[PDB]
Amino acid sequence: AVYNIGWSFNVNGARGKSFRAGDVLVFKYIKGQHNVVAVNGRGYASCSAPRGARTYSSGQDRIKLTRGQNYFICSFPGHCGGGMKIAINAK
Ligand SMILES: [Cu+]
Repeated sequence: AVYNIGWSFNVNGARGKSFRAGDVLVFKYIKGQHNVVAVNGRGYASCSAPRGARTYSSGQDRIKLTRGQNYFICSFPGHCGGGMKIAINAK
């Protein structure tokens, strides 16, 4: 399935909803104001992207979920600490 995510300080579209491996998340926001970095668990916990992490910056980034945990954060200064981070469990 394909789901739109409201990528902002107050992230919407992920809370209390069920996801499955293979689903496509579409991060929507204004290009240049944020980014989407796919990180690992430790990177998610400390709001810091690990070396080589993949960045998406188009404002309408299509990312497929892999089975298990999928972590994403915005890496601009103050944004992750401001709540721009999500952990999705794709069953
Ligand atoms: Cu951001």
